[PDB]
Amino acid sequence: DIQMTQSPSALSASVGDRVTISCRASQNIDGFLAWYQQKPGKAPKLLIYAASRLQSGIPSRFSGSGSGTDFTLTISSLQPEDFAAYYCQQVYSAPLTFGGGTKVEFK
Amino acid sequence: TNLCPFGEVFNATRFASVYAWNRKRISNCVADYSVLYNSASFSTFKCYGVSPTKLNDLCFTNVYADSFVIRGDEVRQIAPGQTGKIADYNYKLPDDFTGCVIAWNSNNLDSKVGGNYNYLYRLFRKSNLKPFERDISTEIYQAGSTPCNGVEGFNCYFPLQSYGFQPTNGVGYQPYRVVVLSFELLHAPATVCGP
Amino acid sequence: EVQLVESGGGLVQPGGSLRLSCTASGFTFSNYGFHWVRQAPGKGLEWVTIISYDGITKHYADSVKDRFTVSRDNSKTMVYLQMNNLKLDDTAVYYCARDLGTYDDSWGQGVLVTVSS
Repeated sequence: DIQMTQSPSALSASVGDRVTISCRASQNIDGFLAWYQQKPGKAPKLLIYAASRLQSGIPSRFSGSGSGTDFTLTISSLQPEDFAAYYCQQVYSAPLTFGGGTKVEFK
Repeated sequence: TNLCPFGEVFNATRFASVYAWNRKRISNCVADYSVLYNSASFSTFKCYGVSPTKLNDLCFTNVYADSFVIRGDEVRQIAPGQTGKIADYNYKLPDDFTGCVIAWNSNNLDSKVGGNYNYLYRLFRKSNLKPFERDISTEIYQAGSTPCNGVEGFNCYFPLQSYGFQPTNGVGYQPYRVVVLSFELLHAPATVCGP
Repeated sequence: EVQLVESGGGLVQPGGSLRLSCTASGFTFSNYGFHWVRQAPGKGLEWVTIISYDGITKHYADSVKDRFTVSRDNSKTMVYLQMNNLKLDDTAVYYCARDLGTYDDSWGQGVLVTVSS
């Protein structure tokens, strides 16, 4: 099994701030990491795939970085819409595991 | 200050299948090939008839970019005068070819748990493919003397076989994104010189 | 446009059996593998199972392994998550996804499954 640790869960920031979300894999998963944004009572939306590749129709502000066991998700400029839960899921292993979850909240 | 759309070819979200390879004509633009070499994220950057470094001075009339995904083992087969399953029935490079074959590992892009079905290399063809010839036919292969009659049967096989691309697969079996650049040097405008 | 719709989610008793059918439209169903993800109320996402494009290969998380069976019918373009030996913990919104964490990623709206005694 592979285990994803997503910190900081309680991150807060004002609009226009730069946010960083870090996900750590227990063992090497190459570049097989995905970033999702879940608004309340809505299905998850895939912001990033293949660690750094932005999905089509996603705003350019979202960005991903890292490889191996360490990864990062960065929002260049925060927005009101961006205040939602964020999840990191590894796809390398046969049983996929999601991250804890980080709730970006208005300050 | 027109610039060639290498970014579209190299950074496309999905590459085409090797049997259904995608050919893009590039013209009327300046291309900095050296910038691509400087990035050096490509496992294979082999140029035939031209040197990979310093080819800016040379002027090319017709540049064609061919994009497909193959296994790591097949990258050797994407070369002039090479014999393989991929060379014989999927993509053929002419013996006199002048151009550059660029291949990079795309394991994290083109792999899914349980395998990805999209790539689908051709397994059976009656005759070897001619250079720069694409076959997209799905007609049943008559290995046996008995006619298939358009239906799968004993000794009758579907032509296209799907590559199973897994994250756990070895480097040889991992997906590789291949862009083949074909340069033509003739007496013509030579617009895509790319100094 | 790729569309996934989850149906069959409803109230069930503990130890009961419920099956969730994921209707698919706008794409070739056979080509792409499918996933099931559940979000428990006030909890994070939890991947449940995967069925491959061929359908021979199936993988389940331990928390549902030997209790949940994943199946698909290509002709009907539906993926069925059979659920057995249901528990109060199992209560969640079950989302059906296509090729998670890839360029082919798609998600259904989700269907709430409630286990109550």
